[PDB]
Amino acid sequence: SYTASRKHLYVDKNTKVICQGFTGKQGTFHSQQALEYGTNLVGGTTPGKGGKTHLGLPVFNTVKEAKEQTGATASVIYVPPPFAAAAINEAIDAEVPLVVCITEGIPQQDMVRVKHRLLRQGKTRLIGPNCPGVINPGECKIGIMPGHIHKKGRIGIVSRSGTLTYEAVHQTTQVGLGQSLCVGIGGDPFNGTDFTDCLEIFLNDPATEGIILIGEIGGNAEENAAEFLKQHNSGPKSKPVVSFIAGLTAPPGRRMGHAGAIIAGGKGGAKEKITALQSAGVVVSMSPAQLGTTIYKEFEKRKML
Amino acid sequence: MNLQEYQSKKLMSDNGVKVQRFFVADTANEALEAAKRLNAKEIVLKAQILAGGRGKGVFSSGLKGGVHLTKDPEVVGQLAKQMIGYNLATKQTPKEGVKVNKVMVAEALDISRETYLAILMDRSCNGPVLVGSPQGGVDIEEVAASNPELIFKEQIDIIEGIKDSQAQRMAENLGFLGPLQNQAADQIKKLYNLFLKIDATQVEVNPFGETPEGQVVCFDAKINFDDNAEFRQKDIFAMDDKSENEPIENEAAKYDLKYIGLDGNIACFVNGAGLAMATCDIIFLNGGKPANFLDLGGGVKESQVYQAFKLLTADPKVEAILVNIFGGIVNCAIIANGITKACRELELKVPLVVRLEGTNVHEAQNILTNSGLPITSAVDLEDAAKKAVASVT
Repeated sequence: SYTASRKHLYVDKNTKVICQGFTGKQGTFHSQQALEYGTNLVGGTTPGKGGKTHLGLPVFNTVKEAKEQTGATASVIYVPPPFAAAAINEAIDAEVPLVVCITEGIPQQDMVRVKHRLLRQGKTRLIGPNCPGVINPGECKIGIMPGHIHKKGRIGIVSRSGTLTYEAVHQTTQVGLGQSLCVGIGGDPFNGTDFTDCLEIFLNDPATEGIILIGEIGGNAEENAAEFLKQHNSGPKSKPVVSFIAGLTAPPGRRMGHAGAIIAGGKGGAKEKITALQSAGVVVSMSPAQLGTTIYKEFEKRKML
Repeated sequence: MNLQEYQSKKLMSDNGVKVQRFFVADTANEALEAAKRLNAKEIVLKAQILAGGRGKGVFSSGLKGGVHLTKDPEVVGQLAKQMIGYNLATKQTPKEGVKVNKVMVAEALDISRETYLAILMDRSCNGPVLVGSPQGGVDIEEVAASNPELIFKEQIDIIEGIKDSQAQRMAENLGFLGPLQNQAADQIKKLYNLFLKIDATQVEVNPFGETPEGQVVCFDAKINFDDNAEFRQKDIFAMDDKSENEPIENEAAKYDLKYIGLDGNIACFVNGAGLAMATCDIIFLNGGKPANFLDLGGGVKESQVYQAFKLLTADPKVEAILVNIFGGIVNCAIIANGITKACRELELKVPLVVRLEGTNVHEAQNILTNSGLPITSAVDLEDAAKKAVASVT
C-alpha cells in the first residue's frame, strides 16, 4: 500500500541521498549546502555526464544505476518543470524509499498520472512536489531549507509552505523548544504526502511531544487533518497541536502564489479550516507571529517543559 | 488562465463538441451586420469579458445586462453601440468593471432540456471526475445545497480512459432519453478528451442540453487552464489577451514577481507565498488594510527588491509599506543594502517598515536605521505589523 511507506519520511543520520539533477545550477548550490550541514549526499544523476565527478563526488546517467552503485535511500529532484515528473517516475521505478520533489511548476495533469502509479507501489514514498523538503535537525536535511535555524528537539512540524515554516521553526527555537522532524509537503494541489500522513508519524514518535501544523487556503487536506486528529488524538494521552492557516484575507478566485492556494467554487477558505481543526482540539494561533509562544504555553499547561 | 467565450467555443468546436453558430464583433456595425448574416429566429448578443456575471451585470453606457436575446438584427446594433468601448461590472469584477472590446453575436437556440455537466481533477479523488446534475440552468452550488441527490459523479481512470458505460451511466442520470442518450454520451467523451488534451483544471458546461430539433448542445461553458502546462500549450496561451489583467499585476509578472491587489493603504512584500499570505493577515489582525499581496518567491536579488518597490510606487492608494523577508539563503545586510540602494534610487516618500530575519540581522538593521531614509527596522512580524499600522493613522 502507499500508506505503508509513510515510515520513509523519517530521514536520519543513516540516510544516504542522491540528487537527480546534480550538475544543474540548482542541484549544485544545494549539494554544497547539504554536505556542509552534514548530510549523507553520495552523488547525483544527470544524463549525458553519467560517469564523471561533481563536487568531489560521483555522477551517474540514471537513477537506477546510482542507486545500486551507491546503496543510497533517498532521491531529491531539482529537474525543471517539463521533466520533473519523469524524474519522479524514474525514482519510483528503481524502487527508491524516499523521493522529495522540490520542483515548482509541474503540470497538474502530470501529477495525477504520477499519483495514479504512486498509490499502487509501496516501496516508494513521495513528498512534493513544489516543496522545500524534509529535515531531521542534526541528523538529516533533504531540501532547500536553511539548516542553521533548526535545533533538534520536541516539536514535529508539517506545512504546505516554505518560508512561513521558517518563521515557525525560528519561533520555536527562540523559546528553546526545538524540532524532531519537519516536513514541508508543498504548495501544489496533488502531492505525494499530505498532513495526516505526517501526523501519524508524529503521533507515534516518542521524540515528538507536540505538533505545529501550518496550512493555507485551498483544498481539504486541513479538514482531513482535523478529522484524523479527532479520531487518533483524543483521550488521556493526546499530544498538543498548534496551528496557523494562511489566507484569511485572501480574495477568492485568485492563485495566492502556490498553485494549490486558491479558494474555488466556494471551497477552500481559511475560516472553515480553522473551525475544523479547533473542533479537533487543535489550538489555533491567530497571529502567525505567535506559534512559538502558543505551543510553549501548551507545553507549560500540561507541565511538559 | 481563462479565455474569452468565443475562443473557448472555437476550441470546443474544433475538438468535436457541438455549440451554437456564432460571430465575433469589434464594432456595433459588425455586430448588427452579424445578426443579419446569421439569419435565425432569435439571437444572443453577449459581451466578452472573463468575469462571470455578465447576465445581471451593468455597463457604463448605462445599459443594464451583458447578455441579450432579440429576433431583430436591429436591437443587436443599438445594444452593441452601448457595449463596445464601455466597461462592464458584475457581481464578480472590480466596482468599475472590465472594458469590452468585442461582442459575440450567436444564434439563440431553443433549449428543450437544461442540464449541468462539468469535468475536473478532484481534490479528494485523485484523477478526473464527471460532475453532472439533470437540473442544469442554475448555479451548481445551489443545487448542491437544496438537492444533493441531483448531483451525480463518475470517477474516471487517468490511465484507463473514460469508459463507454460511464458516459452512458451519466447521460442517463442527466435526463437523456433513449436515442439522444448515445449522442449525449459521445459529447461527454469528446469533452473529457478535450479536457485532458488542453490541460484544463476544469471544463464546465452550463447549460448542457437538447434542442427541439434533436441535438445535444453545450450552450454555455467555462474553461480553466492549468497555468503550469503553458510551456506545452503555446497555441492556447497565445490566445490569452492579458488585456483584462490588472496593470500592476501584469508588470509584476515580467520579473517572476506575483502581485495581487487588495483595497487597502498598507502595501507589503514578502519572499514565499505562505508568508505573504500570513503578512496580509497579520496586518489586518492588527487593524490595518493590506494594500496588496506580493510574493518574490525565494528569488531575492537586488534587481527585484527594486522592481518590487517600483511596483508599489504605482498604486497611489498606498500610505505605507511592510517588508517581510526571511533570509536563510543569504546575508541580511546585503538585503538591507539593496533595500536602501533601491530606496533612495527610487526617491521614496512613504513610511517604510522592514523586518529582516536570517543571518547577520544586527548590522542589517543598523543600515536601515542609519540610512537617513524614512525606514524603520522591526523586531518580528508582530512588531512589523503594529508599526506599519501606527504609521498611517
